[PDB]
Amino acid sequence: NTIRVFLPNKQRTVVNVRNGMSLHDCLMKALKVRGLQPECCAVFRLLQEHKGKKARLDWNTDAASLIGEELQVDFLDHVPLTTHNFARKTFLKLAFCDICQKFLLNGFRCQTCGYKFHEHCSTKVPTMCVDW
Amino acid sequence: LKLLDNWDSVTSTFSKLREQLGPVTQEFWDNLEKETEGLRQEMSKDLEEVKAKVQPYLDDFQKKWQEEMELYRQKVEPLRAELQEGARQKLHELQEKLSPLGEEMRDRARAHVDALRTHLAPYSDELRQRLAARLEALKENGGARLAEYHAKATEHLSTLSEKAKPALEDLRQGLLPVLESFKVSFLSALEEYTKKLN
Amino acid sequence: LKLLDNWDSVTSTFSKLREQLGPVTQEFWDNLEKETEGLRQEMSKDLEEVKAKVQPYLDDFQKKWQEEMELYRQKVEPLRAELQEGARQKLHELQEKLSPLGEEMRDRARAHVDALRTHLAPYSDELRQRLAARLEALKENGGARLAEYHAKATEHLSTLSEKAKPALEDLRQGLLPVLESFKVSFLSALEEYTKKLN
Amino acid sequence: MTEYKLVVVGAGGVGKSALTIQLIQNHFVDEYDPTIEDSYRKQVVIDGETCLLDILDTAGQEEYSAMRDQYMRTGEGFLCVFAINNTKSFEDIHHYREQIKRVKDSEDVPMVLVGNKCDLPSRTVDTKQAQDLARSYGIPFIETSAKTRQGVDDAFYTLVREIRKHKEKMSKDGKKKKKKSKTKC
Ligand SMILES: CCCCCCCC/C=C\CCCCCCCC(=O)OC[C@H](COP(=O)(O)OCC[N+](C)(C)C)OC(=O)CCCCCCC/C=C\CCCCCCCC
Ligand SMILES: CCCCCCCC/C=C\CCCCCCCC(=O)OC[C@H](COP(=O)(O)OCC[N+](C)(C)C)OC(=O)CCCCCCC/C=C\CCCCCCCC
Ligand SMILES: CCCCCCCC/C=C\CCCCCCCC(=O)OC[C@H](COP(=O)(O)OCC[N+](C)(C)C)OC(=O)CCCCCCC/C=C\CCCCCCCC
Ligand SMILES: CCCCCCCC/C=C\CCCCCCCC(=O)OC[C@H](COP(=O)(O)OCC[N+](C)(C)C)OC(=O)CCCCCCC/C=C\CCCCCCCC
Ligand SMILES: CCCCCCCC/C=C\CCCCCCCC(=O)OC[C@H](COP(=O)(O)OCC[N+](C)(C)C)OC(=O)CCCCCCC/C=C\CCCCCCCC
Ligand SMILES: CCCCCCCC/C=C\CCCCCCCC(=O)OC[C@H](COP(=O)(O)OCC[N+](C)(C)C)OC(=O)CCCCCCC/C=C\CCCCCCCC
Ligand SMILES: CCCCCCCC/C=C\CCCCCCCC(=O)OC[C@H](COP(=O)(O)OCC[N+](C)(C)C)OC(=O)CCCCCCC/C=C\CCCCCCCC
Ligand SMILES: CCCCCCCC/C=C\CCCCCCCC(=O)OC[C@H](COP(=O)(O)OCC[N+](C)(C)C)OC(=O)CCCCCCC/C=C\CCCCCCCC
Ligand SMILES: CCCCCCCC/C=C\CCCCCCCC(=O)OC[C@H](COP(=O)(O)OCC[N+](C)(C)C)OC(=O)CCCCCCC/C=C\CCCCCCCC
Ligand SMILES: CCCCCCCC/C=C\CCCCCCCC(=O)OC[C@H](COP(=O)(O)OCC[N+](C)(C)C)OC(=O)CCCCCCC/C=C\CCCCCCCC
Ligand SMILES: CCCCCCCC/C=C\CCCCCCCC(=O)OC[C@H](COP(=O)(O)OC[C@H](N)C(=O)O)OC(=O)CCCCCCC/C=C\CCCCCCCC
Ligand SMILES: Nc1nc2c(ncn2[C@@H]2O[C@H](COP(=O)(O)OP(=O)(O)NP(=O)(O)O)[C@@H](O)[C@H]2O)c(=O)[nH]1
Ligand SMILES: [Zn+2]
Ligand SMILES: [Zn+2]
Repeated sequence: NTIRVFLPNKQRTVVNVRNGMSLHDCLMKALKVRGLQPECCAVFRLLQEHKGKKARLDWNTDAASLIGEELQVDFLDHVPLTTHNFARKTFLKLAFCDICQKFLLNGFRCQTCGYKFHEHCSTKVPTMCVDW
Repeated sequence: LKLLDNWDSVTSTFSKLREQLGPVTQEFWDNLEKETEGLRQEMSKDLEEVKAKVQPYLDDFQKKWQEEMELYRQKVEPLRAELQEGARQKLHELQEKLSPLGEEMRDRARAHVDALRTHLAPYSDELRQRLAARLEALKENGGARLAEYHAKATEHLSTLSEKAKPALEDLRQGLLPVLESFKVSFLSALEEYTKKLN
Repeated sequence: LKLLDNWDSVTSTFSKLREQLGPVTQEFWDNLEKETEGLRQEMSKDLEEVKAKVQPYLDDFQKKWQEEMELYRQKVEPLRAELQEGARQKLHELQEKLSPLGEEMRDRARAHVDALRTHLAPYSDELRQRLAARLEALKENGGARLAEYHAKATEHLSTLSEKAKPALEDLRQGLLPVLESFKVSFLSALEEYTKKLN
Repeated sequence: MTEYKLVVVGAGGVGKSALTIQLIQNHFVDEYDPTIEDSYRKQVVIDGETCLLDILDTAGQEEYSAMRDQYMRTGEGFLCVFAINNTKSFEDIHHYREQIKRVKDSEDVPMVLVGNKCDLPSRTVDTKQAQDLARSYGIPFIETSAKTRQGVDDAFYTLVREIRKHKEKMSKDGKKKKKKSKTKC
């Protein structure tokens, strides 16, 4: 009885459920290790014939009924999915830009992603730093 | 309904393709086995003969290569000697010029710079005088320009008030009812999108 | 419709702009006079001093040019003669190499090519037999694949028609009422939009 | 950005998941929780360039799995983590090593021996024992502990260093029977 537990971004933690463990029960384990709140979280099951929307389930749903299925938790509390973060700070070492042919001194960098770009490059790139 | 309807046909297509895939892989692998085995049989020819014939082939090349290296070694010595003796003279002639022409160029450089220095002495002072004359002119004229600029800016600011107060008020008084008119059309349009696309 | 009101406001700005332009250009022209005449006060002395400085500067530069020119005649010219000598020496050295080693390199090439004549050529003949057997197998398997492809084509064509018939029928019978529905949506959409944008 | 596939293996109770949690999440654990399929991701800028560490945790409590053989084959750097407070883990190292050899279809792969729980007074396995065994296999050995968190950061870096050398060595070798295999830069 294996359950595919997926977290935001691309984190996966397949745990071993037995006897009778609900979604909330399993998430209670990860919650302490991750150190977050289930308040802004929502449980979504595998996409079952859809154009592009996550079907929400319940917290009392048994994980045994989702054996082999991929269950992902997303931040449905105002704006879902992992968005790009705009933070300005130095880097660990002088590197090159991922947009222009120059060195990256003091620009912008994401927390979830972690891209390397200049201040101008912020809106110079039409692609998000989200990797699969 | 249409999605499920069409999906049903796609499913049958997948099934038929899968059913056909069986024989296909068997047939393909069957011919592939003739190709793999053929290459295996030929391996005792391609690789085997290339391994046996590579012996006299590489031997001939290696031997000739050794001869080439031997000849190169026997040539590099006298040639390097020629290069050394030649370089000794070639560099000697250069040195024989680097001393006199070098010293001469050095002394000439002194004169070159000396002439410039002697000329730059009055020029630098005059340049400062010129700069001072310009700076003073630009200071007096600049003061007049700035004073006038400030006046013009104040006048433009006064006329700007006609845009910040009357014009802005007019814009506000015009936008207010317009926004209401636009809101009505916007709201009704929202309904359309929830009527036709729903 | 209320554009006539906004037009008046736009006219007001333009009118006031002209009321600004007039006085502004008048004083700006006087400003330009201050600038032109002022700059001319600098430029007059500038130009006069330019000639008074460029003349001796040219003389000074000419002297340096002459100096360097004469120096190049006593340096570059002799150095060229010696460069030619060094070049002649090197050319001689090269000639004494390109002749023996030149024929030697060609001789080595002969030894290499002569080897290749018995290394590559005969091997190519063996490769002909190998490639013949390879292409033979490719033709044998190719012939089988031809039968497979043809058979698979028939099997694919039969399944194609098997699905195409009911698919096209259901598509037509599905799009029929759907197009009628679309007409209902379109008609109502157009009608309502004409009222919204009336 | 540079991508590095890191797969960790070890016996159930060697602190395999503890090292990862205390490294990426910087969190400490207490209750033992059998890990089946976990993976951490971080876009770190080592030496300046952006490097994405694709770490994959395995199940310490398991025999043979077809799925394991699959994803373990897509790995480059392997960490042989074991607890020095238990001789069982020391012996299991050989089994896990042989397993990887078959899966990777190679006798030489980027593997690093890591002795976890080295700060504990229950030192059953001595450093010289593992170091000598490692030296006779051509693998590096680093002492670490999820409790102290000392050397964990460099331990994972050490693996990357092995991977970089592996690819270089491979290009300078060509998978041939060469007695001399000592080259770098
Ligand atoms: C303009 C008015 C409508 C006109 C008609 C429709 C036009 C559609 C054209 C483009 C669509 C743009 C918007 C796409 C939104 C995708 C949302 C999505 O997220 O959907 C799920 C996938 C899979 O992940 P998830 O479901 O777990 O996340 C779900 C996260 N949430 C709930 C935000 C749903 O999101 C992901 O994959 C993340 C990566 C991006 C996935 C985009 C999927 C877009 C789906 C269809 C677009 C193409 C349709 C035509 C295809 C023709 C193929 C021949
Ligand atoms: C068959 C496949 C065809 C693919 C090409 C279709 C081309 C269609 C024609 C024009 C569009 C070209 C560009 C299409 C870009 C698709 C990007 C995409 O695939 O997105 C997929 C995601 C999936 O869900 P997610 O949860 O991963 O993303 C959540 C994003 N979040 C945070 C809003 C909600 O859904 C979203 O991104 C939702 C949208 C996010 C970005 C909104 C940007 C709004 C501003 C401007 C839009 C301008 C559009 C072009 C206008 C042209 C006018 C002439
Ligand atoms: C955004 C909307 C969609 C756009 C789609 C198109 C791409 C758009 C993105 C960029 C446009 C590029 C336009 C063309 C010019 C740029 C090409 C390029 O790509 O600029 C990047 C590459 C790779 O970055 P880098 O690290 O090299 O430069 C590092 C430079 N520094 C020292 C700062 C940090 O620069 C290099 O590649 C140069 C160095 C490597 C040269 C290798 C030459 C190999 C020659 C033959 C081998 C061919 C193999 C073919 C099969 C390959 C199978 C894998
Ligand atoms: C006759 C007329 C003559 C006109 C002459 C003057 C105009 C000439 C036009 C362009 C000048 C280009 C000059 C060279 C620019 C090199 C940029 C470059 O070398 O960049 C390299 C970086 C490398 O990054 P990496 O190695 O770390 O990653 C991996 C990179 N890789 C996948 C190669 C694996 O990658 C990147 O910078 C790209 C990062 C993503 C950028 C997305 C930008 C999206 C916006 C617009 C797209 C425009 C596409 C235009 C396509 C034109 C096709 C003909
Ligand atoms: C009208 C006003 C124009 C104003 C100027 C506009 C820009 C062009 C002006 C002059 C042309 C040359 C510009 C050179 C700029 C260099 C900037 C720079 O210091 O970069 C430094 C970085 C980082 O240090 P590092 O990597 O050297 O050392 C790494 C550590 N260590 C040394 C051990 C090596 O390295 C690098 O950026 C290496 C980057 C290599 C690729 C350069 C690609 C340049 C592309 C086009 C040429 C410029 C076209 C301009 C077109 C203007 C149209 C109006
Ligand atoms: C106004 C019009 C409508 C605008 C609507 C809004 C904008 C459009 C809407 C959405 C944006 C869609 C953009 C689609 C293309 C994105 C390209 C791209 O992905 O952008 C970023 C990449 C980053 O790459 P990464 O490796 O960092 O991450 C790789 C991460 N992953 C795994 C997942 C790939 O950029 C790269 O990959 C670098 C790739 C470099 C390829 C160089 C190829 C060179 C080949 C030929 C060049 C010949 C040049 C000849 C001389 C003239 C040149 C002009
Ligand atoms: C296979 C080689 C065939 C070669 C044939 C011969 C020619 C070869 C030429 C060049 C050689 C290219 C070799 C490329 C090798 C890598 C391919 C690859 O990397 O394969 C997987 C990636 C996605 O890997 P991943 O992210 O897990 O990264 C995993 C790695 N790690 C952790 C950084 C991010 O494939 C991608 O990246 C695809 C791009 C995904 C972009 C995702 C984000 C999109 C963002 C916005 C969408 C905007 C849409 C706008 C509307 C578009 C309408 C069409
Ligand atoms: C307004 C000009 C009117 C000219 C005609 C009337 C002239 C009247 C007489 C004199 C005029 C003097 C104007 C002096 C303007 C100085 C502007 C300036 O030196 O500013 C400097 C600041 C610097 O940074 P910061 O201190 O703001 O931030 C600091 C953030 N921290 C602290 C992190 C440090 O930056 C800024 O003030 C940002 C300023 C942005 C101004 C945007 C104006 C846009 C208006 C029109 C755009 C189109 C113009 C062309 C129209 C053609 C139509 C046919
Ligand atoms: C654009 C349209 C293309 C259409 C198809 C034909 C393209 C022809 C153009 C160029 C030839 C590309 C030939 C690619 C051959 C497979 C390369 C390959 O699959 O590399 C896989 C390895 C896998 O990972 P790794 O850990 O083993 O290597 C880590 C990096 N590493 C090498 C240095 C240790 O990644 C690597 O090698 C690192 C990446 C570089 C690998 C270079 C491999 C070069 C091998 C042969 C060169 C071509 C010889 C024949 C030329 C005939 C000319 C007529
Ligand atoms: C029955 C008849 C069968 C006939 C079959 C013919 C084809 C056979 C194919 C492969 C067999 C290769 C056998 C190689 C045997 C020698 C291997 C080797 O030992 O070789 C070593 C050298 C040097 O190695 P070293 O200097 O490290 O050591 C030097 C150590 N000491 C100083 C002793 C000098 O290395 C090398 O021979 C490597 C030479 C190849 C390098 C490829 C690099 C590819 C990289 C990028 C690809 C770019 C492609 C671009 C395409 C588009 C272009 C426009
Ligand atoms: C019935 C509607 C119901 C609601 C519908 C909502 C959705 C609407 C969306 C799409 C429907 C319309 C779809 C229209 C598709 C048009 C496709 C098309 O015609 O392509 C070609 C045209 C050609 O224009 P023209 O011939 O002017 O220019 C040709 C060009 N000079 C040449 O020949 O080289 O390109 C152009 O006209 C572009 C420039 C036009 C300039 C004049 C533009 C003139 C525009 C309006 C005229 C004034 C209207 C004033 C207000 C009236 C209502 C109060
Ligand atoms: N004192 C100390 N405790 C450790 C050390 N490493 C792990 N532990 C502890 O051992 C317990 C279990 O750790 P865990 O990583 O889950 O063990 P594991 O071998 O990875 N099990 P699995 O492979 O199933 O995930 C936790 O209390 C963890 O903190 C260590 O080096 N020192
Ligand atoms: Zn940049
Ligand atoms: Zn980002």
